[PDB]
Amino acid sequence: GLVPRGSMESGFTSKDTYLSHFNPRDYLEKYYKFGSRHSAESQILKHLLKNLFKIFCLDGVKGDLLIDIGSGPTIYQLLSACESFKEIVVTDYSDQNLQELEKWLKAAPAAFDWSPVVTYVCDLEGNRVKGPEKEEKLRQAVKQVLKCDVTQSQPLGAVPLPPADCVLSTLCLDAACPDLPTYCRALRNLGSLLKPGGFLVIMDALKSSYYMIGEQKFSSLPLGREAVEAAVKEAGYTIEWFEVISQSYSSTMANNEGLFSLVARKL
Ligand SMILES: NC(=O)c1cccc(C#CCN(CC[C@H](N)C(=O)O)C[C@H]2C[C@@H](n3ccc4c(Cl)ncnc43)[C@H](O)[C@@H]2O)c1
Repeated sequence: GLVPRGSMESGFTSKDTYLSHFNPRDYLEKYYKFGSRHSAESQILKHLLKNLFKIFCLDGVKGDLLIDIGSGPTIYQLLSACESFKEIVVTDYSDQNLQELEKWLKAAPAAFDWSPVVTYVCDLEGNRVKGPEKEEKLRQAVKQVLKCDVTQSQPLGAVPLPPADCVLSTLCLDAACPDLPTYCRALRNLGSLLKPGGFLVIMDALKSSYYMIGEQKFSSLPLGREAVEAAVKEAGYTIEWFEVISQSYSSTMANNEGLFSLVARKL
C-alpha cells in the first residue's frame, strides 16, 4: 500500500478500483457502527443525520422522485428523505455496494445492522413512529437500484426516469471526481436528471485528499468551500444555503478539514 488504490498511473483512484477492491461491509463497520463513545465518526454521522432531518423534514424539501447518487452501501442518508419523497432511486458505481444495500432492503438476516442509526433518526423526528415502521417506510420508498457514473453525460445510462424533484449525494463526489473540471462536469451531468427548480443536496468532506478503510486508502479531491460554491454555481444551480462544520474524521480514516452541506436549486 504505497499509494491510494488504483492511483498509480493517474495519481487518483480510478472508477474501477471500486468494483473489485472497495469492501462495502468493511466500510460499513468502520464508518457506520455508530457507537456511544462520541468518536469522530459517530459525531460526524450525528451531524449528517441532523442536517438531513432539517433539510427533508423542517425545510420541507419534498417531491415525487429523489435520486440518491453514490449511495455506496449506506441507507442513513435516506431515512429522513423517505418522509418527504414518494419514490427513492438509489445509485452507485459499485455493484458490490448495491448488493450490500440490497441485503438490507430485502431485510436479509445477514444485512448490516442500521438500528442504532434508525433509532437516532426516529428520535430526531419526535418518535412519531417506531424503528420497524420507519424501516418499512424506507424499504417501500426505494423503487429502483441502479448503476450510476457521474463522469458520464447520462449518469444513469439509458435507464428511463422522469425528471427528479431532488438529487442527493453524500460523501460521493469528492471520491468520484479526480479533478476540478470533472467535478464541475459531474454537477452539470447530475442536473440533467433534475427538473428546472429541482433540489441538489450535497454533503461531502472539505480539503480531503484520501480516506481509509482499514489498510486500504482511496483518493479524495481536496476541495475548499470557495471552489465548491463556484463549481455549483457554474454548473447551473443557485445555492439556497451552505454550511461548513470543522469537525473532522480521525486521521486513521480521513485527513479532511471538516465537512460541507448545501442545498441548491436547478435554474
Ligand atoms: N472524500 C472523503 O474524504 C471521505 C470521507 C468519508 C467517507 C468517504 C467515502 C466513501 C465511499 N463511498 C460511499 C459514500 C456514501 N454515500 C456515504 O455517505 O457513506 C463513495 C462512493 C462513490 C462512489 N463512486 C466512485 C466513483 C463513482 C462514479 Cl464515476 N459515479 C458515481 N459514484 C462513484 C463509490 O462506489 C462509493 O460507493 C469519503
